[PDB]
Amino acid sequence: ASAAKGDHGGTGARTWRFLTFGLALPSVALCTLNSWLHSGHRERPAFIPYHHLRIRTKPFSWGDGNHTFFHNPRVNPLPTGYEK
Amino acid sequence: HQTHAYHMVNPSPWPLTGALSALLMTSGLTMWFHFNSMTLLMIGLTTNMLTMYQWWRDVIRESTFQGHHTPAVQKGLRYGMILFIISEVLFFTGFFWAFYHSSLAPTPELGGCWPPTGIHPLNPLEVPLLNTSVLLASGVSITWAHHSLMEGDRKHMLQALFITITLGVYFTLLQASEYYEAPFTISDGVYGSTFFVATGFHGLHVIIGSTFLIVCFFRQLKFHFTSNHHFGFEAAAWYWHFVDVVWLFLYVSIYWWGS
Amino acid sequence: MAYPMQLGFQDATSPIMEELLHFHDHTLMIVFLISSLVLYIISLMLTTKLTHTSTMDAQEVETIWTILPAIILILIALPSLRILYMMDEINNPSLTVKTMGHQWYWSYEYTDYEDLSFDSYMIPTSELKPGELRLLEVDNRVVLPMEMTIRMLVSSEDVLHSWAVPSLGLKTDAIPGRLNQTTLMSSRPGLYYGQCSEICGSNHSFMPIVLELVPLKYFEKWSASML
Amino acid sequence: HYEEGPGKNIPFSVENKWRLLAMMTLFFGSGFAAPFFIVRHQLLKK
Amino acid sequence: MFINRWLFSTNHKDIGTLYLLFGAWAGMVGTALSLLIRAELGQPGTLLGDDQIYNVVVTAHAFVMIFFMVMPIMIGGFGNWLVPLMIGAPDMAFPRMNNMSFWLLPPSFLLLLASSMVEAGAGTGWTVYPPLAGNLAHAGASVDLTIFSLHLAGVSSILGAINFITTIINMKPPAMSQYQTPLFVWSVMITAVLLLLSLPVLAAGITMLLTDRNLNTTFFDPAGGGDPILYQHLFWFFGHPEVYILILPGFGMISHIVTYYSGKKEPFGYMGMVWAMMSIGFLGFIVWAHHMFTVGMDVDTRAYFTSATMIIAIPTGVKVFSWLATLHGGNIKWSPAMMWALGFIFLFTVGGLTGIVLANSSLDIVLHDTYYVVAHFHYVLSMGAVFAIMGGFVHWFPLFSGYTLNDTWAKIHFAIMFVGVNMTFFPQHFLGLSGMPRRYSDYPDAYTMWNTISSMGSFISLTAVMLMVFIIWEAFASKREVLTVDLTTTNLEWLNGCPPPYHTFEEPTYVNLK
Amino acid sequence: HETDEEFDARWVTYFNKPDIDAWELRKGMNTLVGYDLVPEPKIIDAALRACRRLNDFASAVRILEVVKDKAGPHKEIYPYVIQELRPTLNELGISTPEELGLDKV
Amino acid sequence: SVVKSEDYALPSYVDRRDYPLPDVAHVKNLSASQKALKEKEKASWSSLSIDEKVELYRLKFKESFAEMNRSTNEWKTVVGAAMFFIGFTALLLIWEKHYVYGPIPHTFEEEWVAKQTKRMLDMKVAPIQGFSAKWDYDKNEWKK
Amino acid sequence: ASGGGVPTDEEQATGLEREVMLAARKGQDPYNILAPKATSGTKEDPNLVPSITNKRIVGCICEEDNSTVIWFWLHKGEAQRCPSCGTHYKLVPHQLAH
Amino acid sequence: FENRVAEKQKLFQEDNGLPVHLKGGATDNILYRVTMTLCLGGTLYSLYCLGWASFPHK
Amino acid sequence: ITAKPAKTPTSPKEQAIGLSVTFLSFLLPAGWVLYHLDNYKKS
Amino acid sequence: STALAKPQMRGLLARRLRFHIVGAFMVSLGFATFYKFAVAEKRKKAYADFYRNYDSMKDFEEMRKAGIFQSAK
Amino acid sequence: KIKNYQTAPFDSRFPNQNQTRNCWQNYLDFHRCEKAMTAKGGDVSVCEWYRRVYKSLCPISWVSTWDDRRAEGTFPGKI
Amino acid sequence: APDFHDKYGNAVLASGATFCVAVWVYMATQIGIEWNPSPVGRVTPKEWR
Ligand code: HEA
Ligand code: HEA
Ligand SMILES: CCCCC/C=C/C/C=C\C/C=C\C/C=C\CCCC(=O)O[C@H](COC(=O)CCCCCCCCCCCCCCCCC)COP(=O)(O)OCCN
Ligand SMILES: CCCCCC/C=C/CCCCCCCCCC(=O)O[C@H](COC(=O)CCCCCCCCCCCCCCC)COP(=O)(O)OC[C@@H](O)CO
Ligand SMILES: CCCCCCCCCCO[C@@H]1O[C@H](CO)[C@@H](O[C@H]2O[C@H](CO)[C@@H](O)[C@H](O)[C@H]2O)[C@H](O)[C@H]1O
Ligand code: CUA
Ligand SMILES: [Cu+2]
Ligand SMILES: [Mg+2]
Ligand code: NA
Ligand SMILES: [Zn+2]
Repeated sequence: ASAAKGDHGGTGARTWRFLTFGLALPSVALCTLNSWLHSGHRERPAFIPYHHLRIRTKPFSWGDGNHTFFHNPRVNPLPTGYEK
Repeated sequence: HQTHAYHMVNPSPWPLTGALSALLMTSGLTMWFHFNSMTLLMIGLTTNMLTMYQWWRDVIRESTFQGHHTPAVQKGLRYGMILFIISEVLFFTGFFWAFYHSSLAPTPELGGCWPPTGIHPLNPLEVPLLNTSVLLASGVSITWAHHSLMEGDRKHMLQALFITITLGVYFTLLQASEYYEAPFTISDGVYGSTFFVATGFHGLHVIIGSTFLIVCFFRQLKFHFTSNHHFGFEAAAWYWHFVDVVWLFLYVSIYWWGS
Repeated sequence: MAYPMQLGFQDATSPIMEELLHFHDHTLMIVFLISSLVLYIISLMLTTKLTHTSTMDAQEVETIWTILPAIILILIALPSLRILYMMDEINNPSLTVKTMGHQWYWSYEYTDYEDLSFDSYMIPTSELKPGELRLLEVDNRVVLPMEMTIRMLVSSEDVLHSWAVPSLGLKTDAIPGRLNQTTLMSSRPGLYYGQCSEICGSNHSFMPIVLELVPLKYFEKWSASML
Repeated sequence: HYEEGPGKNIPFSVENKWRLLAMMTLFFGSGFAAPFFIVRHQLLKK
Repeated sequence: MFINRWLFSTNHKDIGTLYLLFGAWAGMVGTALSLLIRAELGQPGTLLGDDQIYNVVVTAHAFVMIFFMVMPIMIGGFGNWLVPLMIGAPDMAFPRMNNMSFWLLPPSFLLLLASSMVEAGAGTGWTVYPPLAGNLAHAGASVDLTIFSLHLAGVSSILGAINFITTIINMKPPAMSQYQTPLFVWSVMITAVLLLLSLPVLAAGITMLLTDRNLNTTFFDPAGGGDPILYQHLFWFFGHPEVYILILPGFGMISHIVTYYSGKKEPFGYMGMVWAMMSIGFLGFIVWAHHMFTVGMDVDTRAYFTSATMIIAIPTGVKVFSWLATLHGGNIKWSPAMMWALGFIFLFTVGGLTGIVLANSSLDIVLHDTYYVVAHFHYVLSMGAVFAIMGGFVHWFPLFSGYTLNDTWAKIHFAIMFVGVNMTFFPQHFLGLSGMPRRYSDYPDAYTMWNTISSMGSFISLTAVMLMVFIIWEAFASKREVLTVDLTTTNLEWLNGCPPPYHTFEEPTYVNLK
Repeated sequence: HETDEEFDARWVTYFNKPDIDAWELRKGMNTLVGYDLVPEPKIIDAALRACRRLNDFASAVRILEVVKDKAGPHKEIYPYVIQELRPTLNELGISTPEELGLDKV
Repeated sequence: SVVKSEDYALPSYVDRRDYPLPDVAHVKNLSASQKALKEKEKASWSSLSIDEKVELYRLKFKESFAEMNRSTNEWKTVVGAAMFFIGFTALLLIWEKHYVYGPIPHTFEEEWVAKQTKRMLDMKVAPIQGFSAKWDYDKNEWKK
Repeated sequence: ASGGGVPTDEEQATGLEREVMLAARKGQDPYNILAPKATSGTKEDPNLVPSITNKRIVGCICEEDNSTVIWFWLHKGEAQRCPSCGTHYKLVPHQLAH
Repeated sequence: FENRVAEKQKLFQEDNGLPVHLKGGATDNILYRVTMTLCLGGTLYSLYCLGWASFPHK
Repeated sequence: ITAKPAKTPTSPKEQAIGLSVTFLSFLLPAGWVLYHLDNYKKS
Repeated sequence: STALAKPQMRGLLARRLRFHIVGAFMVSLGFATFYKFAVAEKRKKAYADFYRNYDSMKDFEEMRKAGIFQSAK
Repeated sequence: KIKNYQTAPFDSRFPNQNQTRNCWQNYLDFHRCEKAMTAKGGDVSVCEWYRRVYKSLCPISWVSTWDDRRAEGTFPGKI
Repeated sequence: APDFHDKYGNAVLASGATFCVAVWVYMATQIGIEWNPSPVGRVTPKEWR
């Protein structure tokens, strides 16, 4: 339960810098590439006015009361469907 | 003259201003939710920030500049930080209990399934996996910073701490983008509720932890920390590891198992 | 129903409530004996000028006062759990009745055969017929066949309520989105009263339950006449 | 520094027992009266 | 100087005094609310003519007594005065954060008063269950002000728990182990651990209630896939630890009082007392669903919660019998504080036993949401807390103030209160067994006799509370200054005189390790 | 923990120490009256003679009072102990509390 | 004699029957005749008079056991005053009934109760023990 | 890699923290961080109790593992005895600081 | 930059009787007055808001 | 406990005044509200 | 002039405790027999006697003739 | 076979106090059966057991709302 | 010297008891409180239908 690395004898700053630049930041760079390759907008699904979604029991305290705080017109329909 | 090692604190106005800031924030949220006005809330947020700034400023004055943090005082502050983190763990435990309650027993209104009918979860292998690598990496770089500081290496402490902060900011910006791009919202039933309230309080804690690391960065630029005495840095690192571990549990529970 | 100056439980209408009565008698005897023993030992400790103020060794007497309470707890828990699982045992009902809580009245649905449903409201005090009970009568009683196992299903169409009939030993919360099941069997005909038992707002005090237990043939004809 | 000793380690004066009686009367009496005036207030609204 | 001392305090004794004053004022509010409850019920029919107001009075009664009277007096008041003195510490670990725990409470109380003044109040019960507490059945600001009142009280107590745990672990003399600290200090440490773990779960649940009411979440709303029963689990996961939080400092004070007025150097069975409080604290986290036996719970879960609940009687009995064993052989001083403590032992025992009745879920089906539960907890909680508070207050008033009470008046006060609380609550057992629901503004006529008697009892305790205020006035009016206190060799908090100087233990105690 | 006679003998030895000091006299008596017993006459005798070596008449009388107090409602014990002590009381000129009027309220 | 507040850290005098020999003498300062009395105490106590012996006792101690253990009449004051204040409470309840409470519901009228009682017996309320069990349906009267 | 620039406690500790550090270096405990070790506690070998004033509270744990601590003021002058176990303590006033 | 901690240690240890929250100099007093004024003024305003919200309006 | 005699003794008459004032401070405002309940409910 | 006999002088509190705890136990056992006879068994016999010859249809007919039911005249 | 329906029998799939899922499952089963029998021909009469069971157990308002949502195209279960 | 209790205890006990019984009996019986005791042995049942 310790990966396949293995370099001790008096832990220190030099080893944790080695891990930072040799394992941790390369992994971030790999996941960044993976993410940037699967990016791009996907086709939004048909709108269906499901009653368990788009809940409105009280108007929101901003805007017109009917838009969520990080409303994205492209992918977040209102209770009455997508905005034009 | 005392002959114990503990700190008798000068009489202070910040407890009262912090309490009044809490009154103004809460009455302010009430005014915003029910009386269409942000005024009280803005005043309360401002006085809260002023209180935090002057209070922790004074703690730096009492310790770096006046010498009151003997080993006994520092040990108390270690216990205090550990106990504070434990209370924050239990706060998150309440939101995880809500998530598992709703997802392990999906009601008919959802379609009787999880994720609910009509919910299209984010792909956990895209930006959520990137966010995981980013916070895990920041736990490695903050450990490098801690060892550099203990070994008396100013430049590499600053480099490693800057990288840690940069990753915290990267996470925050990625999560903000994910919030904007998500096709479901907080109003999308219990899926949106659990998703945004649990990840949203976690995001708040990333912002708090990042701010705390930034405070440590500037104190380090100003030579406050010695190679053996730097509890503010240790507390910020403990808090940062807490934020990282809460993220791993959100990733596994909500993003992966809950997809 | 309760009667004036009543000290204990209503008389049992159902076998399960009779079991509860005997279990309560058993447990109350224990409660009385322990509360009296503590009061008596207090008085014993406080009624002598003799003293002994040096350190007293504890571990011997702490065996007695953990083991004997554990034994007492076991003697409560054994019949307690027997009744719990007897309650839960399979009964095979011959009728299902639903009740829905509302602010502030109950509705009932008998939909095994025909679509029968109705609302049940408290009789206002100013409209009580002579000899009727203030706050307990309803306009439309829950008529049920006596001597028969009935499945009650309990829910709500607004806030929480709770459907209770003390003399049958029944209390089942009424929760929107949830269908809670309990079983009911009256050994006798008659009128059996209960009251909403989860605070549900301004008129929580004023939405009672009245069961009317009669022979099957009367229940059948009543049901048909209520369609 | 601060005053120490009986009567001095409290945020209210006990130098005059009748002024104290008034102050204690106002203090405990205002807390006891408040719920009665909250009820009156809610009754008068509707 | 006045502002620096009393608004900018960093002193554990002055902060303790602030809490005792706040808690006594809250007690007046909570008592007035209780008299309105009993006035509505003292004859059949309607008094207020407005049951939403009745429900608001009941709700506010409980929040005031729990969060503004008992916890501030026990933990803020006796805890801050006594804990640093009993371990020879020069103050709390975080003396300035301690002052914020105090000053969050007046705003918290202001929010609760605000909730009752706006709209029609929060007529919810102190449980605040949805959907009654949601934005359709309680539209408007009242329930949100209640939620925010609880948030501030919760922050006050979480920070206070951090303070107490840190102080007790870290600031004892170096030779003093945890098994050489007095029982009241143990009782505060354990209460603080319970607060630290339980209050964040309440904060999560009431925050989810706040967002269902204002942000269109649906944690508790079946229309979105939510569940009202989830709120009940989160509330009572806090709420059962909370009832032990309300009594544990009381147990600690009772141990000291019974030891002192028995003329003993020590309580009987110290390590058993420590074990018992730790065991009660631990078991107090695994029993909460006995507040939910009628919600539609599976039989095997009912059997588990029945059984785990009953086991708490074992450590609790060790404490009761150990208090009796402390009296045994004592040179008994029949002081007023001793009378409070002996009233506590008996009344707590009665209440705890009716709790064991309720633990049996089969009987709880018939007793839940009736006056039997109200009778249970006004014995074990309301009388338990109030009698331990009055015992501690009478016993330590000369330490805090430097002046003595009139002991004859204090015994008269005890006698009146003992009659009053028992007349008030004992008949409520009959009302519950015979099926009267709680949270009702009126009752079927059969229940009239015991409701009448109960409400007459409530006025007797009112007379006792008025007399208590007079007795405190008379002590400060007459100024009998303390001279000699017995048994200081085993009661360290008295050894610096009465009142102790502003700074104590500037030179720490000397304790050898042998 | 030991036999009655061994307990008594340790206490007799305690008070018979020739150069017992005032502090030890008081420690001894204040410790002894914590036990569940009225001290045997032979213990009281040794304590009274310690009072004599310490030129403390008043504490000798007080010790007689605490024997009567430790007997509680057993009114037969104190006159028995005084009876057994009379030769020592006479030898040392110790008056009983009763002879001094110190039993009056 | 005079105990002062500033003496709180010094060994003190107490009269307690479980602490018979306190840490200090009741009287510390001696007059000329009291000094001579303490010198005489070094000789045979048989040569002390009763009054001298009492005086030596009262220099050492404040109260005797009989004095410090005396019973008092305080219980009469306590019980009597408690009953006065409980009596005063009934005045408050009288005031409340007169000025606060209006009439109770019409279901408490005698005729209503008599009819309601008959209907309770007709529906056999609590027929095993509680209520109708006490009615004799054969004799049409309450059982004796 | 490596490098300096981080102050040490020796360089930059101040105030009471620095007093405690310098005293510890000399094996001294003016701020009472350590538990004192008992002597045999006889009248010839009393426990020596430092103080900056002429009285200090002693807590005596008379026997190992007693839970009850016996507290009393120890005054300058002749050794005093614990009222429970009799072991002796003698105040050694003053010094420590200026 | 440069390690100026010793200069701040001298400033905050000066024997001038000032409490720590004012010991940095005149800007501490300004910031304190701003904070306390906003707090007390905000609290008075919250009380006005309570008075307004305590009664029905159209 | 022992204590000094009162520095400012409160005589029986003075106690009767303090007691009566204390009781009136609790009873008069609440009594006024409860006496006028009808006046409030009919508004 | 008769000497007094030596009375018991040791363990008087413990001896009192033992005697009355035994007495407490005996009383508790006595109350338990009274309570089982006066309450628990009384209730068992009352329900058993009630139901031994109980005729539910006869009880219904009595109630019906008294006019108590909505569903039966 | 085995008719004379009185009420819905005990169902070991749903043995506990909460019977929501029993109502829900039988409502789904009836409507899935009905859809199947309508498309490929046949008679809904073979779906009758599910019909009687969900009618016995389900609150009228639940059935009504679910029916309305099937007609609207917003029913979230699979049929 | 006799204290307050020696001088006045007898009168406080006697007067307080006499006052308490008199005012509770008056409250209980003379001002119209309806205690609603059991009808058993007290009420003659009357036809209602
Ligand atoms: C001081 C606060 C306090 C304390 C300490 C307790 C202690 C206990 N309580 Fe109580 N309780 C409340 C305050 C408290 N409670 C409150 C406020 C509520 C309701 C809140 C609401 O709904 O608003 C409540 C509700 C409540 C319920 C839910 C009832 C319902 O709503 O239907 C239950 C159920 O099991 C319960 C049980 C117990 C038990 C078993 C104990 C045990 O810890 C008691 C153990 C003590 C003893 C048993 C006595 C001493 C023991 C001996 C002498 C030994 C020998 C005894 C035996 C062998 C039995 N409590
Ligand atoms: C600590 C908790 C506490 C206390 C002390 C009390 C005290 C009292 N309560 Fe209680 N009560 C609750 C907690 C408490 N209550 C709770 C949790 C509920 C449930 C609410 C709900 O249903 O949601 C409740 C509900 C409740 C009801 C049921 C309402 C209903 O179901 O409709 C009743 C009815 O009689 C009642 C009456 C009283 C009375 C008459 C008193 C007292 O008048 C009795 C006498 C006691 C006092 C007068 C205390 C005075 C103390 C001080 C003045 C402090 C002094 C300070 C110092 C010395 C420093 N209460
Ligand atoms: C991304 C970075 C943004 C800048 C930094 C912001 C920090 C905010 C931190 C505090 C958050 C605290 C409360 C959290 C409540 C919910 C917010 C959840 C996270 C979030 O931001 O949720 C989003 C906004 O939601 C929303 O309502 C936003 C609602 C805004 C009001 C939030 C605060 C409401 C009151 C909270 C009271 C909390 C009390 C806590 C007490 C704790 C114990 C003392 C979701 O956007 P959406 O448009 O629905 O969906 C995306 C669709 N494309
Ligand atoms: C973007 C703006 C966001 C605004 C809102 C959130 C604001 C919070 C900002 C984040 C927190 C900043 C905390 C700064 C603390 C600075 C003071 C400090 O770090 O003080 C240290 C002590 O630690 C101490 O008190 C440690 C004290 C505890 C600090 C805990 C901080 C985390 C908790 C914050 C609140 C979270 C609330 C969450 C609610 C959901 C000083 O001791 P040392 O470091 O050893 O130095 C001495 C040596 O120099 C001697 O040689
Ligand atoms: C539950 C807590 C309280 C319980 C018990 C309260 C006991 C009451 C004490 C007296 O209260 C006063 O009673 C007066 C009547 O006796 C009222 O005067 C009222 O009635 C008088 C005539 O009866 C008029 O002269 C006044 O103007 C009119 O205000 C008066 O306002 C009220 O202060
Ligand atoms: Cu419906 Cu309470
Ligand atoms: Cu509980
Ligand atoms: Mg309930
Ligand atoms: Na009423
Ligand atoms: Zn010792």
